[PDB]
Amino acid sequence: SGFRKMAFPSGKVEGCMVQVTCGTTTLNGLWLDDTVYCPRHVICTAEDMLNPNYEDLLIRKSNHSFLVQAGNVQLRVIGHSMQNCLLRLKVDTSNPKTPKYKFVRIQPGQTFSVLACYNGSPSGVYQCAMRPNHTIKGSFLNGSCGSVGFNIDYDCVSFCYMHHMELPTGVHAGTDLEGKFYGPFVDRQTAQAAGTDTTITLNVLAWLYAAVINGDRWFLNRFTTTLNDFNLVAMKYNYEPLTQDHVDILGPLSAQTGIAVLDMCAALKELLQNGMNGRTILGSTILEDEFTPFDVVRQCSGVTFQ
Amino acid sequence: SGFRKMAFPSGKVEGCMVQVTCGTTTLNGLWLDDTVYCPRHVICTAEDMLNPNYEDLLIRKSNHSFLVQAGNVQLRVIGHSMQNCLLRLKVDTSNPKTPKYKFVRIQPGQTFSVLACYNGSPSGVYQCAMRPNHTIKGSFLNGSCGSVGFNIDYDCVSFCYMHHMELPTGVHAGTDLEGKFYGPFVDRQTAQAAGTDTTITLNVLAWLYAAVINGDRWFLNRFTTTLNDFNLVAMKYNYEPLTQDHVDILGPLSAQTGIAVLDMCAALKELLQNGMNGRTILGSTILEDEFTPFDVVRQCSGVTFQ
Ligand SMILES: *[C@](O)(C(=O)NC1CC1)[C@H](C[C@@H]1CC=NC1=O)NC(=O)[C@H](CC1CCCCC1)n1cccc(NC(=O)OC(C)(C)C)c1=O
Ligand SMILES: *[C@](O)(C(=O)NC1CC1)[C@H](C[C@@H]1CC=NC1=O)NC(=O)[C@H](CC1CCCCC1)n1cccc(NC(=O)OC(C)(C)C)c1=O
Repeated sequence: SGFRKMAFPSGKVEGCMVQVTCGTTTLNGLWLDDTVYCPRHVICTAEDMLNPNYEDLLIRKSNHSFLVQAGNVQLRVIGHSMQNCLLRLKVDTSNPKTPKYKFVRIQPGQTFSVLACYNGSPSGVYQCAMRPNHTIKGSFLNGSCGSVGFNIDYDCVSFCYMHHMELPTGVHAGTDLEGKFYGPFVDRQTAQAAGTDTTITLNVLAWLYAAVINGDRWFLNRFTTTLNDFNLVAMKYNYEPLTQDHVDILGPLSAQTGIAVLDMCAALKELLQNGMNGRTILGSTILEDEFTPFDVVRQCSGVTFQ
Repeated sequence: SGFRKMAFPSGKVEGCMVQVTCGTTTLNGLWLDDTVYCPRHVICTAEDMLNPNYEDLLIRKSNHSFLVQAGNVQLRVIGHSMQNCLLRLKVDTSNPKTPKYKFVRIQPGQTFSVLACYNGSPSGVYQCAMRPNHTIKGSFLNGSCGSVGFNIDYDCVSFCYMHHMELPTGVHAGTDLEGKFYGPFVDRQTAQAAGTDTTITLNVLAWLYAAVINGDRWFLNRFTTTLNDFNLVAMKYNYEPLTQDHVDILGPLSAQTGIAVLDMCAALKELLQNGMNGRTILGSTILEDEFTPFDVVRQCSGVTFQ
């Protein structure tokens, strides 16, 4: 038992991290097969960043304007292309530590592991969620650009995030591994801000199931609710509306615990209306929304503490 | 910016994890050079566990009563010895992925990364603290025995924890890599329980410094306090007494933020007496005690958001 924000083991990803330099700018890139991926703003200086024209900044570079380092070893770049907001650098060596991998675009509310890196050197790993407002509440300092987010399924690494920038509120924005931003953000220094966020309702419910699997039932009640009565309360508390799809996703957990989804919703509505009264759930005094239903089944016992 | 419970990248440790079987019991072990370390209770069956005599249970095993698997590859055991609550299995192959490493016994209040493993396969990584009561609030299911805790300094892995058991409250107990238990616990099924825990005062203070480095000052005040006046309040709130040594450790953070330690103590005393009033610090509504002063300097900017 116990319940912790757990990250995926980071080994398969550590073996892919490199340093990419272009003039004065050093950041991290990702080395799979004979390609190195990195944020395209590695070609920018400070002043370039107010209003960069990337096509224009890139045409005046060569293969040799990019220095790639895997630990000690310099890698020779022999090709370059822009893909959306990344650069693809073709390199003379295939990464021998290339894991089985895929590139996925994760959906808001989904979770992944971030390997925070500086100068191609991994410094730390943590789990976080794609917020409904398409940001992440990361921990990132200068030099962290190029750090990746990923999930692991069996032996297959699903890369889903590359870090690009911090927004004014201190939250983080970036791209999938095709270089498309998550959210409405662009890779220029402008007046852009995180949209208003909302609580991930499906995750809070998954975590209440986690708390019951772990043998805690204090916050349950004898009431039920309609979806629509739940959603009127959800809106007032800045929670995402629950849908039948989200009710269907909570099925397995519902069955494992024998608590119907709409009963757990009655419990949540009561938790939202009456607070927790200095009480805790799985050690927390707030309602946690950065665990998916999949994260709960992954980490929890397949047999309830009844 | 941002602040997250960050773990060390787990790669160096993943490459050391193996499966150890003895009759019916399978758990994890750690393969450095030509030794495999694992909990000694791997030689026990269910009934053995009420009152095992390990010396007696071990003398009736041979080298070949132990099956060691590194992925596919079976390793041949050619030696065995008990060291306190571990077994050392000498093995015919030196682990080629052996990192530079050390074995340390960490002190209560210190933090480390756990690589949760099942059947020698790493499943997840998370950060936690050695509690003053010598337990950890881990996340561990059946099969997790042998999972290790570690810190990384440059390229050197400091192993400090091996998992052995869950106590009645759902918290976890285990040994250093010499097989000495942390706390008063023994590797038998008896009526043993976690002692009463206390909040790690030094860590809470380090985390308030983190919140100020990150540009939040709301909870500060114009008061100061004596150590002794602080400690009278600490005792009533089940916080550890603060000492001059702990004041000295907070020096660097004190200087980086220009807030004197006893002023931050006045802030904490006020936070303890008056609660937070639905306010947050680095996103939390409770006072966090699982970051050391070292963890804060590691993760935070070396320049304050003034
Ligand atoms: C990234 O480029 C990087 O690390 N590059 C290596 C040379 C160092 C950084 C990483 C940021 C910085 C702090 N945490 C991070 O996440 N990215 C940037 O600095 C941003 C550069 C981008 C260039 C093109 C895309 C848009 C910007 N960048 C630039 C300017 C301002 C911010 N954020 C910011 O001003 O900080 C706070 C919220 C306002 C105080 C930014 O990320
Ligand atoms: C460990 O031996 C293991 O995983 N072995 C592989 C064959 C599976 C487990 C891991 C525990 C179980 C659940 N989470 C974990 O941390 N360790 C044990 O099961 C304990 C065996 C020890 C044998 C010698 C040392 C003392 C016990 N063990 C045995 C009995 C009871 C508990 N805990 C317990 O009863 O659970 C809760 C708190 C009471 C509900 C225990 O860990």
